[PDB]
Amino acid sequence: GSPRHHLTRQVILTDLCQPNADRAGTLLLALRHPADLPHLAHQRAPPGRQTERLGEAWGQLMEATALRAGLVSFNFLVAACAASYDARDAADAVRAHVTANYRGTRVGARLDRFSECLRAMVHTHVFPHEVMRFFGGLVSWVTQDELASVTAVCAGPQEAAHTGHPGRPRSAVILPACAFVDLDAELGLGGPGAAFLYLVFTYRQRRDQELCCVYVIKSQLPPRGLEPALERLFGRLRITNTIHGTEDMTPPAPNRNPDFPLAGLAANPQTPRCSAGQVTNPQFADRLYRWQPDLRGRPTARTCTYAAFAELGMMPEDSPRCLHRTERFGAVSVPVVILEGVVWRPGEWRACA
Amino acid sequence: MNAHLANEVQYDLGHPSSLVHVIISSECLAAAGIPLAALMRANFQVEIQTRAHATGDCT
Amino acid sequence: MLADGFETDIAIPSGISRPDAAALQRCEGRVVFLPTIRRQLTLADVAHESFVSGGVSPDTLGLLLAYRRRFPAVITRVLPTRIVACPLDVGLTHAGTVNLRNTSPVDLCNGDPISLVPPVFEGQATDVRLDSLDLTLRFPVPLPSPLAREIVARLVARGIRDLNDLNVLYYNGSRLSLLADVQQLGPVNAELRSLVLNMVYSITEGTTIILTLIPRLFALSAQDGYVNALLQMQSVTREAAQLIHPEAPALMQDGERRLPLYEALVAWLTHAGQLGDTLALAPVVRVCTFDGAAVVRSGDMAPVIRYP
Amino acid sequence: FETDIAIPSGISRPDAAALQRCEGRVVFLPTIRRQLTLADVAHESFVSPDTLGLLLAYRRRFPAVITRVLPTRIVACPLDVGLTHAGTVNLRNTSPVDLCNGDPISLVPPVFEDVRLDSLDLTLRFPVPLPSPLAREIVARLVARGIRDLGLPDLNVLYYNGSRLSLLALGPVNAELRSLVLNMVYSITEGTTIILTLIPRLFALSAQDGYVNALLQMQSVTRERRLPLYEALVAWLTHAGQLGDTLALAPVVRVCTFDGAAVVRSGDMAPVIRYP
Amino acid sequence: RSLVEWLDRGWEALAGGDRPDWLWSRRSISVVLRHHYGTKQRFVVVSYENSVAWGGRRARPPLLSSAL
Repeated sequence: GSPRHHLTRQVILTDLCQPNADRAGTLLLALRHPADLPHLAHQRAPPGRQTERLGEAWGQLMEATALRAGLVSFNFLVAACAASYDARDAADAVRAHVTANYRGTRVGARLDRFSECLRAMVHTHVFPHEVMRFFGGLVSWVTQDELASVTAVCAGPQEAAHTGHPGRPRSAVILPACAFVDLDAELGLGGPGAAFLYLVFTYRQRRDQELCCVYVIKSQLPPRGLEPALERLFGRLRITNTIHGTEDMTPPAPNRNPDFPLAGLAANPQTPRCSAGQVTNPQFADRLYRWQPDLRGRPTARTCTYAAFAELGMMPEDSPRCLHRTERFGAVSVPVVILEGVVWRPGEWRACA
Repeated sequence: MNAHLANEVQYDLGHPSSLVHVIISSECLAAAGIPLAALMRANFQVEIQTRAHATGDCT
Repeated sequence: MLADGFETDIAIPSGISRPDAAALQRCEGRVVFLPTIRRQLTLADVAHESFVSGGVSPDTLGLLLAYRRRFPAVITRVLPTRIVACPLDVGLTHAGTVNLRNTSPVDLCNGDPISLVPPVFEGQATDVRLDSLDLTLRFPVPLPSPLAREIVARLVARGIRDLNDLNVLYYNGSRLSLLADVQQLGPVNAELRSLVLNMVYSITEGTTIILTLIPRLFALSAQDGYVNALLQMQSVTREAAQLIHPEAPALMQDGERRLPLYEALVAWLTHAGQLGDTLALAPVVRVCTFDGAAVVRSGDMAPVIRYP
Repeated sequence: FETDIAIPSGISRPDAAALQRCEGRVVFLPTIRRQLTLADVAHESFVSPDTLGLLLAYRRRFPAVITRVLPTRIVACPLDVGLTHAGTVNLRNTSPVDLCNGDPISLVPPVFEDVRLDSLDLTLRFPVPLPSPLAREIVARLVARGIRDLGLPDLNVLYYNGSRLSLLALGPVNAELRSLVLNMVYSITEGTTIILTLIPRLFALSAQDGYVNALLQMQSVTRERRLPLYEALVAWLTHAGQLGDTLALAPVVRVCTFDGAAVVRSGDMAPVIRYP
Repeated sequence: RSLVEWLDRGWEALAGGDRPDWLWSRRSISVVLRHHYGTKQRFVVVSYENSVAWGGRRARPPLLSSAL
């Protein structure tokens, strides 16, 4: 029996993703059209942050790749955020073949620039989980000058799509070992069961000290019950965002709001009232109680986000099988987590505010 | 107009004192010794302190 | 097949009497909570024996919080040696249609999303007990969603009382009441936190503009028969309008570039509109009757195709 | 699987031409059935309902995309039961929004800008297939407009795919969207007072100093006449839990393009899958 | 509906938004001319109607007084 899946083709500029260096079987993340970025920053930003930062940080990237809703490969995205992982011995190995295998001049000037774009995304508050969209995993490619024809599986099992070379037709999901974080071993779930795969971003909101991390988490938990497991890992980021994410918002000093008196006003029958026609008349509305609530500089929910997840797929096995090998990407040996038999299902993002 | 709006938010939230909204003319800036074309290159951060009478101490 | 369906095999033991073996065959369309997506499980895992916490068998409110940590599955055929189920989170069948069965006293209609509720009602606590194996099978009750948001609200608001009637419902003019019992203090505090977080997070700087519309709603309630039928006889904003005259702050910081009401509504939809999924579990399931009848009576099967 | 919507006889010459134009367009049927009349499809079956009445009705009904159109019957396949079997069904834009690859697409009632058959005496309203991240925006902009009628020029400006949308282009849509505005405001004003009665201090605390330290306690796991308050909790959780479904606009459609352009423009067709 | 209210529906129709720059331009504005001691040139002291600052009709006590 042959299972059913779905292919996509798209003509893609090869500035940010390289289907030649990244071999068949890596993740791909698509963007919005970058004319939308400098205006959403102008509109969704909290008061007192530089809206003129996202339009300048992206402008320094297009002027760095010349020496259009494109595509960012996963191995490019991990090495851009490589200064924020725990296993720094392998995080500087993923960067080691990004600068050395990607076609171009000074690829190492893109990573320090694209990460400056992602730091401008968190700061100008257009979060890239509203911009990075899932696109399928690589099965084949057709090369050309300055662009390529990318074939991918937007939905289905990875191991069903034919590669094209009859010497080695299949492709397994290839991931670097820096992003792949289990929750079976670290929590103690050793029992068999089908496992879900999740894409997870993490932020950290400070003044010019902001981060990015991209993870692929394998778990036996539903998407309805991931938020207690993300909080246990990333609760350090949750605390640092509620007190330091609210900065240059001007607070009311000292407080102006009194306590809310409706429990005391409604108990006393001597308090003055109004009818349905008497209200919204100034002769009768001034006799009531005056109440001027002040919500300014409060740490709102969107200014306290620490992570964001989405569905990515599952492994319908009883015992899902991972591997830890060191594949050679050209001349650089890289710690690689190899996933076996991934059935792709995209889903919508979900902030962990 | 925006420069008067974005200042009273700073004064409403307490940053007892008063506040006087002032329009400087262009020629008052010219005789003060600044180049007018340098400002043309829409809010703009300006540092302001207040000094006392015959004391020396200042905000 | 792997994608479209997923069949589990809940194994039946050796020693089972026929008064016990003839009770399982009446359990054809039910809802079964698997803990995993294993393909071979036993009845000691499905039953209420595996449901207990450390020593404490929880009440109807803690019975909610260990549903959504599990996987709902529907029995599709009861064989003598095993029970075959299909977990709803993976996929339905090749055809994508699995027959359920009403345990409610409430009829279903077309396109209603189904959320499942514990056996909360009186005259409803029907636990199929197997005497030779000492197994009870507490089957949940498939209800329509606008009932399932009432009952969770009736149970969560009841525990807030006892930290210092309600149990009478009405649906389509049929009176029905739910059982009253003392609640364990543990899972009640897990519900109050999920309220106040998703409640306080829905408050934004822009909400002080919406609060100035409370005298506009109340003055409109004397003219429109829609707003009079909206507010309530026992609402808060009717008593908030007769006593409090709110007014907005004049200016906003960086009030040129941002939209105060737009940030207030999106923050309300993602936190307080999301709240019905944070107390109970998700309505995975909705009814699509094809040719039989638009109304499915109690005790009758109903075809089902998945809902987002 | 494919349904058949039979056209009743008495078709004039422009009326066969108008049904010929709706090739790749979304149709709501009541129940999945082989024999189905056209009068259950049309706008007469919806009675006129407002925008809230359509959002309720677009969840009880089952959407279907038209295939080829025969001169006697309309052959449509539903998006729930008939699309997992077949591969890919084409879908036409009625939107001003260009579709990109990989978008999840929900549906919106026709707020922006009506194929009417005169011989049959019925109208036809068709939904607008725009992507779901805009669907939680375009609804949220327009509800935010109606609150101001009880604006700002950036509120009518939407940039998607480098293209400018103008929500203004105002009169009848304001009265069309009124029952949303009366339910969106009420569920917040009831919401932010019951919190404010249970925990009455939340506005009196200092913003960045006391209110944060009272927020960290709410976030941590280890820390454990009469106002009709507790009957207003239940009153609010069923109404706010009702608007959570209707204004979710959960995605039906995901576009995966194969042998074609990455951007599907206005008026063109886009390939559609809903299953792996 | 006073004449101030009918002005507000002119700007919200011809332009299409509130624009809180333009809210205060429709209300009372006192425009007082002064002179600078350092450079002899003029500058303008402005007070609004909806302004918490000095000269505004919504001001907070105590006010400025030239007693010294």
